[PDB]
Amino acid sequence: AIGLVGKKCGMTRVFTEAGASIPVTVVEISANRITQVKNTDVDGYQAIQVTTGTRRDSRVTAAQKGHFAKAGVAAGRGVWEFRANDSDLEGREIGGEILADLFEQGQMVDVTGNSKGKGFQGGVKRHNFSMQDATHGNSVSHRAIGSTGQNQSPGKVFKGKKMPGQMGNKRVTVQGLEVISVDVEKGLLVIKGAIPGATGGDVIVRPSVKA
Amino acid sequence: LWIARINAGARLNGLSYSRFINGMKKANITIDRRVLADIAMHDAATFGALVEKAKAEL
Amino acid sequence: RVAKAPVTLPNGVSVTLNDRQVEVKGKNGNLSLRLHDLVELKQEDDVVTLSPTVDSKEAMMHTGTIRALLNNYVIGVTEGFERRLQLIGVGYRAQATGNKVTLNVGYSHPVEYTLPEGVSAETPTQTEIVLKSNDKQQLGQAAAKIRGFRPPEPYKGKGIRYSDEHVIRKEAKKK
Amino acid sequence: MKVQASVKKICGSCKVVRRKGRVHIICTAEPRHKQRQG
Amino acid sequence: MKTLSAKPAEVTHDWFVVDADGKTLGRLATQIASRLRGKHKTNYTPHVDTGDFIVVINAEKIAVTGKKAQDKKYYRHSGYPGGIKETNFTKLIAHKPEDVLHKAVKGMLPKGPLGYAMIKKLKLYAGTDHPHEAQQPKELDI
RNA sequence: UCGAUGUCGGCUCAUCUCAUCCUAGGGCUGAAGCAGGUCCUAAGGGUAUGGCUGUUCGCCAUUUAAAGAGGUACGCGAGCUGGGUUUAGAACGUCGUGAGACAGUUCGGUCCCUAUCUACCGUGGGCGUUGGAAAUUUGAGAGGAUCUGCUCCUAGUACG
RNA sequence: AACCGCUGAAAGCAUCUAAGCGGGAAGCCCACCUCAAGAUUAGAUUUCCCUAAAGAGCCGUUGAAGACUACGACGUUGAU
Repeated sequence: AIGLVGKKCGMTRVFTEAGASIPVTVVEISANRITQVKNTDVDGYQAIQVTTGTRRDSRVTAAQKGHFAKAGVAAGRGVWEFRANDSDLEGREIGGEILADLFEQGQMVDVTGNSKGKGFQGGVKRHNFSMQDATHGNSVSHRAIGSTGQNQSPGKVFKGKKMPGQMGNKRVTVQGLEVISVDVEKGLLVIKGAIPGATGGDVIVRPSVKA
Repeated sequence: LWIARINAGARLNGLSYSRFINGMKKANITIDRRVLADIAMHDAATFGALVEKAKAEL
Repeated sequence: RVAKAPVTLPNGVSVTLNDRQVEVKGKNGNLSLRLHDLVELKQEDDVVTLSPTVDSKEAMMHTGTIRALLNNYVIGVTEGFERRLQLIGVGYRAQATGNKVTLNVGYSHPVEYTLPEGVSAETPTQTEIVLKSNDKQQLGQAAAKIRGFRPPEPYKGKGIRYSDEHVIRKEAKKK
Repeated sequence: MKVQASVKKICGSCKVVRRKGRVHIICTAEPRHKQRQG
Repeated sequence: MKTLSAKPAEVTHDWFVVDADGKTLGRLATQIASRLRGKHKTNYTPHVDTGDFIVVINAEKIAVTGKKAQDKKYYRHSGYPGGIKETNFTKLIAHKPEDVLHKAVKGMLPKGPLGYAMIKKLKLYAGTDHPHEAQQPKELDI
């Protein structure tokens, strides 16, 4: 259940011989360098910590530089953890490499990403509220929230009431996407589907939990 | 407050408040609860002696 | 009555109570049960007597069931228990192979049932199941579980029935 | 079954049985005589 | 002569161990609550915490009478509409076994800042071991 | 409550109950099968669009697995509407000598408030977390989500 | 849960129940997704640093980040 961190490069299509277009997105996959192995004895849980990408030394702090030098890996742009188990931690030792061959063609994966940020949005866009009458005497409440509760009883707005607020720029997982192709030498993962975020954003690809 | 402190002092010596006060009234001891609580708090051996008198009266 | 009845042990059986755990041994095998803490077990010459500890209705009721279970254990570790099932229906057939039985009753799939440890099935013919067990409770549970896959039906009698069970017969199209 | 406030025997094959504090009528002869109190 | 208070700096809190194995929940909780409040001390003053530190082991082996294991219900509200959750005594003791005795004692303590202070001294552990051998708690049957 | 607690209906947005409309599990059946009926369990989700009328309702058309019954100031006008009712104009029928009147009708007829506090939706600042710091995290707990048709096949078999 | 049991006494029988052992629902608790240590019980792990350090911020160039913020990137050892 360990995965890998990549970069969304954008979407294209893959044509099949039968003449079907498959919408795909391409994930750039620099090698995921193992910076730490966590275990039941020392940490209480089993996980693999990896770094990917690159960071310049002026932007790597002394604490992080010591943490990377302990593993013997070059500092990446970020550090990510993957919940593992005894079978997952089999041959994964500190300083090792995770390449795109962790995934095979045709296999289901889950992709987690940071959604595209819409900023402050009203109920109509954020919660699919119905608009109110464009005409017919409606005064100034075309995109208004409408009623927010009841009368004297309960005399409050309930928690979790759908309202305006920030929308997007959140962690989103799309489940059950298919791996279309894998290229370790090119560092390239082609996945059927949409994959949260904008191109350039960090994405996490993990073997699917539904399967 | 005095009754609470007297109850604690008597239970340290093996008696409850409602038996200790009865034992005092049977022994004809007129010490008030304010003074008894003061003795229980600040003089444990004297309060032990008072408990002994009450317990001999029962 | 039941509790006062003494359990008569044949020459092979040997019940050995040890700290609220009666172990009955015999030729057929070994069975065990927990002695309720309201019951005393006393063993005499080829006879076991159950008694209530403190005389009360509750203790009497509990020693009655201890006595019944012990008697079942003795008779099943000396002779065993046997239940029989019949499969009424044209395409209904059962096949016992080892500790598992495969029933083809009426479904789009055969039903495979694995017997509990303690019960053993065999099919002389293909519409009769014979279960033999060391104890009555597990024999009955296995029989009831096999029967529950396709219980007898009133309109034609089809299904898995016991050997000595009478099935109520309803009439289709009574006007 | 019949779930009612009044459960009694409707024939000589009916039986009154209590389980879990609840009164049942179980009949070996007539399955529509099966009753539960409630 | 005046009635004096216990002067928090002069109070000492002693450490005791209670084995909860097979004891009645409420009857043990009353004694723990009294000890935590400091009612057994003759310097007891209601605004001062004069209680002891109670360490409780075998907290999962506390007993309830009747059918209370299956029938005593613990509710909570989450703050969201319809958000009333219910657990059982048996399931609570399976899930977070120290919660049962913690709840019993918390209901029996004063409901204020000094009550919050004095329940801090309750140390509950499911199982036979506790980590406070450095405090040398003495065994207290209660 | 009259030194003012804005009516009906719609719109928007709800929230709870279960006496359950669908879906789920059951007993009985005057349950052959398919369909049902009745009752028990069950509130997780789901539970139409139109024509008419201000309607709520109701009738009807066409669907749907179903088109639930209710509570929430007959939920919701400091969120919207303003068609009905309930000002001042006018007319008809009716009553009254008349001024006028009518849970009779008819045509027309100003809907304010920049949100302090609680609540709620988001998003920050402070301090704390037994020296400080850069990261990675466990999860006590909380929320979301929970629907369902049809076709094929088993099999035109079981049943008739 | 309803419901259906197995064995079984009270109550020589019977009996799902009193002891004991089963089956069983879109419901409950997990499992999935998101948040989550102000969980003041404030948890854990790895590194770094302590005669102003390790770092953080101000400032600047900014961003599919954004009301302001915050968050992300970069500042000549540089493609912000």
